[PDB]
Formats: sequence, structure tokens, C-alpha cells
Amino acid sequence: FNLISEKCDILSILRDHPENRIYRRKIEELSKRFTAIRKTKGDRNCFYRALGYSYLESLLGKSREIFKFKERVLQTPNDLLAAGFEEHKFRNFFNAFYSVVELVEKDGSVSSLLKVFNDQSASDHIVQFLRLLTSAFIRNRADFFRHFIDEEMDIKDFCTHEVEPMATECDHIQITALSQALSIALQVEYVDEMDTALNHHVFPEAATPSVYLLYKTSHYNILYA
Ligand SMILES: *CC(=O)/N=C/c1cccc(C)c1
Repeated sequence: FNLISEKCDILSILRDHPENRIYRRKIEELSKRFTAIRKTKGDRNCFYRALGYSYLESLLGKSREIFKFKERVLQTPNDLLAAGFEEHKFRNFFNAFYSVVELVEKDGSVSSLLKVFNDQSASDHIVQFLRLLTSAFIRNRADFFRHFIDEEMDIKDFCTHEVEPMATECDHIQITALSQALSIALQVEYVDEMDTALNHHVFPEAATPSVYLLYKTSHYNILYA
């Protein structure tokens, strides 16, 4: 469990910030709203790895939701081709993601899903797929991302440098794009060391979330309501 941990009590993370007044205050407050947490490895891939695991875990046992998600995943090669990716170069990453979705369907256990996401090979193939799909979704909607995020940004250079490569950190744009690319509603809780309110953002703004993440010390951990 070196990439994604077993479930722990929320208050177990006090030990990560000993004798810290603001972090203790915010973690106590978080414990009033959430019951458990899983930690992720801080290797620069933790957003993709956390969102992929938590969303697929939320599908377990839900036969209609699995059928609809599989139908969307089967169309994602068309998003990659429209953005200029070549089939022979994405094949191994697409096949790894489709495999873990079939595991959710066929096996249906937390234990089997957690083993794939802790297998360095399978887990990194899944992360690389999710990074290629994020890049494709932004590229194919460049005018949207310029209109609503930043009129001045260079979209192709940003995807090349800050989305595709393994270990590159995320900002709001990658979070919004992968949410939209896979129709995943997620809520991010923010815990920093400023004397401010514990607060959160929902992607998309509308939505009822499937996934809750904690963003703290540049790391995304998984929360349970
Ligand atoms: C999500 C992820 O992998 N974060 C890695 C990280 C942690 C701590 C400090 C930095 C810059 C990164």
C-alpha cells in the first residue's frame, strides 16, 4: 500500500502536523464532516492517481452507473485521435484503463481495485492514460479554456509541458478538464496554514459530488463523508 493507503480515522493525520495550532484547528473541523481518509504517495502524480481510484471505488456494485461509464470510456480513443495522438502510441495506456474498469464490473471488490492502484506498473499506465485524456480534452476545446481560464495562455505548450509528462503538478485547469472529460463531479477541501476558514470548491460548480479530496501540503488525499 505504498501508492494508496488503507483507510484511517481522520484525526490520525494530526501526527503529520504536531503542535501546529492552525492545522490542528482545521483537521478537528474536517473531522466533524468526514469520517475517514486514505493517503497517496507524493510523487507528482497524486491528483490523477487519487481521482482515478476514488471515482472507480464509488462505482462498485452500481450496475447502471458502470454500464454508462464503460460506454463513455469506449469513446475516449476518438477524443485522443481528434487531438493528434496516434493509436499505436496510446494503445497500451487505453487498454490498462479499460482493464481496471472491467475489474470494477467483474470482480467488484475494494481489495482487488486497491491492489491494481498499488501495482507500480498498472497504476502508472492508468495515470499516463488519464494525463493523455486531460491533454486531449483541453486541446480539442482550446477556445473554451482561453475564454474562461486565461486569454493570454499558450494551450499547446501548456499541455506539452504541464499535462502530458509524468510527475507534473496540477492546477484548476487540469482538474476542471479531467472532471469534464469523464463526467466526474468532485469536491476539493483546502487545508493551509493561514488563519482562515476551512473551505472547498466543487467541479463543476453545479454538482452533487461522487469524490471528495483533501488538498494539504501540495498533496491530494481521499476523504470519506
Ligand atoms: C499530488 C502530488 O503528487 N504532490 C506531490 C508534492 C508534494 C509535496 C510537495 C510538492 C511540490 C509536491
